[PDB]
Amino acid sequence: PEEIINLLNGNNVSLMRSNIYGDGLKSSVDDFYSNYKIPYNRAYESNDSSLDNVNIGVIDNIPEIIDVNPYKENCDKFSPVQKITSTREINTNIPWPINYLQAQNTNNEKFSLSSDFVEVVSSKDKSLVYSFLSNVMFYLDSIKD
Amino acid sequence: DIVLTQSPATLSVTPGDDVSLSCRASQSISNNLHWYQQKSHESPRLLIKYASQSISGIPSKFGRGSGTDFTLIINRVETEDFGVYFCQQSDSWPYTFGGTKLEII
Amino acid sequence: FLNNAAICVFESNIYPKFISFMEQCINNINIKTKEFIQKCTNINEDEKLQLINQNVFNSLDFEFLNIQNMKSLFSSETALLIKEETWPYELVLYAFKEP
Amino acid sequence: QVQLQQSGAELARPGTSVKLSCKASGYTFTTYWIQWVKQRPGQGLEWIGTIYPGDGDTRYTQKFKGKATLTADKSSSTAYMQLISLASEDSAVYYCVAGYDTSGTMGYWGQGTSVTV
Amino acid sequence: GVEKILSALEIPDVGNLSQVVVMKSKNITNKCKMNLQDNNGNDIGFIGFHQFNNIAKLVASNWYNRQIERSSRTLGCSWEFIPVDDGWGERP
Amino acid sequence: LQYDKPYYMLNLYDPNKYVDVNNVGIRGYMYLKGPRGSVMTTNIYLNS
Amino acid sequence: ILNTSDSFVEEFQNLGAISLINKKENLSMPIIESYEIPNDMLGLPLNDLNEKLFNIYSKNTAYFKKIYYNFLDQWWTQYYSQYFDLICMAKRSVLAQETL
Amino acid sequence: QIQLFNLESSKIEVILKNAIVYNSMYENFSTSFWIRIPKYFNSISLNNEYTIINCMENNSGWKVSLNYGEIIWTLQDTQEIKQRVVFKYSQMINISDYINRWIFVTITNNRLNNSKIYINGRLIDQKPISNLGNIHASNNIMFK
Ligand SMILES: [Mg+2]
Repeated sequence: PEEIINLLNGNNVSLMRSNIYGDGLKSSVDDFYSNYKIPYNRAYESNDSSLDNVNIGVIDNIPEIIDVNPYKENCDKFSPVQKITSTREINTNIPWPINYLQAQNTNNEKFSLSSDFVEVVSSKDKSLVYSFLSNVMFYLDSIKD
Repeated sequence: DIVLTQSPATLSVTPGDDVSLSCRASQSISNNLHWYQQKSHESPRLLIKYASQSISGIPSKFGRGSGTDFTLIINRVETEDFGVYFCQQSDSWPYTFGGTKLEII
Repeated sequence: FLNNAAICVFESNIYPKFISFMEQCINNINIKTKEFIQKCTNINEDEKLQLINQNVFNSLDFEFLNIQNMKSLFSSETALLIKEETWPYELVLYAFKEP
Repeated sequence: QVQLQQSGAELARPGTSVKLSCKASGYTFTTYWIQWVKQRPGQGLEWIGTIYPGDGDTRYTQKFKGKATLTADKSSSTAYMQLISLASEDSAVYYCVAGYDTSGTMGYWGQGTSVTV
Repeated sequence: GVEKILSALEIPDVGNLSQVVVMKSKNITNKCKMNLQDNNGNDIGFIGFHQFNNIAKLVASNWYNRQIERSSRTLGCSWEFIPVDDGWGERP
Repeated sequence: LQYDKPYYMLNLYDPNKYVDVNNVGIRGYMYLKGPRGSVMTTNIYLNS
Repeated sequence: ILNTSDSFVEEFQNLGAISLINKKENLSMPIIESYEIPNDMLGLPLNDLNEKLFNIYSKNTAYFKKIYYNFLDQWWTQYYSQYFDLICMAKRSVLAQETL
Repeated sequence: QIQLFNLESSKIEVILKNAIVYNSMYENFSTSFWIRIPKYFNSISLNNEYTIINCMENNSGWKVSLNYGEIIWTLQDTQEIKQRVVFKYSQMINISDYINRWIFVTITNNRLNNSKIYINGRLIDQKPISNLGNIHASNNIMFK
């Protein structure tokens, strides 16, 4: 993950830990927008058609290159690019959206729907899954007996 | 810079005759040329503004030319029309002049 | 819902600041243009007045907000394909006479 | 109506300096270029320079660069020309003028200042 | 082939060829459709285009008849008639 | 839309193509040819 | 998001759309080129001044369009990115509830 | 389909009934019409706003004006506080849906919230007119 949200409580104990993954692109803290000067000149004055000048017939009539006169040094040494993925670990007392999202997943075969996020994440079972399906829970309650 | 060649240097005119004063510009100045009359001990007076435009109550017998060739027509030279006539350009900043002397025969 | 919310944000939060920056710009441009036209030597005052009135910029010259273009931003090809593949039509019988 | 009044010192010694003035009235002093013309006694006109008092735009001829210095006071409707390092060639009648339709032309004339070095 | 390549023929030389066109106005009402029909009232198909090698030839195709109206696949047989106007006024 | 009126053609799938005729006759065909080109007056309009 | 109230809908109505995101203020004002007019036109005549003022006028309009596009790109990069994040997270929530 | 030229005799006047002329601060109202604006060819049309529909009386009322690629709606109260909304279409485009084509224009005016301009049934722009006072429209509507 790009960073990890640690949701704590008043007593500062980890209730839950959620993952947030980055795009993988390189980052720049330079803030391009603040330093960019909009050009006055040279750009003052784009159809959905670019390959019109490609004529398949004439291209198909060009014979293949047979007698190749090679250029000796035509390539470079291929340098692979490596990337170390850094992970931040940030704490919070107010749950993040990713916290509520993760609270809606359970690996438990037998679970129960609840509309109380704090009870779900602090469950002593822990078989409670956070859900906002109010009508579904109401109907499930109505037939509980 | 712009040079205004004016001809003739001096002229003698019978009262009641047509005359032309030639003002030649070394560069094209469109109509940005202006004609002035200066009498004895007096400051010059604007005759016709631009190539051909009437000014206040100046005699209605002036104004002609464009480009590099300009001419000051005078339809009926009278006795008071003696004096030095100048043309000036307002196109380039040099702001040059010329000179001609209208005398009466 | 969230696309409309983002466009509402552009209308309510970004466009006003763009407008303020633009009037700040056009005031300077108008002042410079008026002073330059008054500086002109080879025209009279009537020409100065009409030329100033000719090349003034008002708030309408930069009111580019087009909400329909904003909405059509998300009208991508893929959205069209999804719409035509998920419309409720389960059977549409057609019949005609070929030669 | 428009009127231009010039004073000048009108008498000076070679090597000294002098400052001619030109008061304008009847129009908006900051909307017309004001130019100065030198006329030696009996000779023709000789353009010196022009000032725009709206923002103090000077433009001179190459012959009167260091000789003439043109200034203008916005608050007093006065245009000044300063002639320094006076020689015998500067003894002439000096006019301060401004046009009425084409700002470059001379339409309305000042009374002139006759200086003698 | 279902794609019938259209051609421009001499007026006295048409004979018994398929020429009867049924016009359709689809929404302004700029969108125009042209269903071709022979002299027996049968459908030849809407008039659009089809790719033959490099050239996209004008074609009467009954495949358009198999497509629901307003579907994207019907945009190939949709046409716009442009007459000379004094509001546009370029050189004809 | 009127009868007996000449109309240049536009195809809504490829607006940048115009109808052209390769050859007159039964052996000929008509096809969409591009580009249309641009008509312009500077600082006023630049259209297809 | 805006869950502190008893009803999210009324809170959204009250606080506007901007309240849905965390980074409210991200806009950077682009730097302008200070406006100048060329000095060779002071002595130009009437007709030959007007049609080049026309070119400068069209230039200024194009510059205005460019500034508007700068603001649009800022909106898409800084603001709509968070809203698309919200779109994807809400869709994942829908999928999780459907799985339940 | 009515054609109006730039001539004084090419004009249409509507004398409204005294009970339908607008004089209020709260009454919302709307307008709609199909307009075909030819392409602009001359540079004299650049920055030249000209009114086509006029319902102004002593600088109070509403007007529909045109400019280079601009359809302008102008509201103005009796206090000379005025608000303008615009629809802008560019002439620098391959194929335009507005140049010399019939356009369905609709302007709605809510005296409490906004004045909105729609083109071809789609919302295009809006401006807050809630800061406008009393508006006294014209006894007649002028098309010229
Ligand atoms: Mg095909």
